[PDB]
Amino acid sequence: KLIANQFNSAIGKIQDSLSSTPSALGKLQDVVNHNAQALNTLVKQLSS
Amino acid sequence: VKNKCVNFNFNGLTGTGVLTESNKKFLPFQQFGRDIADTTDAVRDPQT
Repeated sequence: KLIANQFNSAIGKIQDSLSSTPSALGKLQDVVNHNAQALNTLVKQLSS
Repeated sequence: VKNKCVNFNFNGLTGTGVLTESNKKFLPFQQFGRDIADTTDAVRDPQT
């Protein structure tokens, strides 16, 4: 019973920890931002 | 001419593409429209 209760509490706290952290999902966002930045600079360099 | 891939020349502004009725509010002193990366996106009809 104690182990099950501890597991339930930890799983419940996981979602709040993910929501509260500002840079928890940083790596995926950096990947997306790098791809977008590369495309943007490629498009903008046509004006040179 | 609308809804066809057309070669348009608006007061010297030359381009190729299809035209669609707009829903954005241009200011009376603005005649061009540019999106990010300086791509032409909207234009006012000089007559109507």
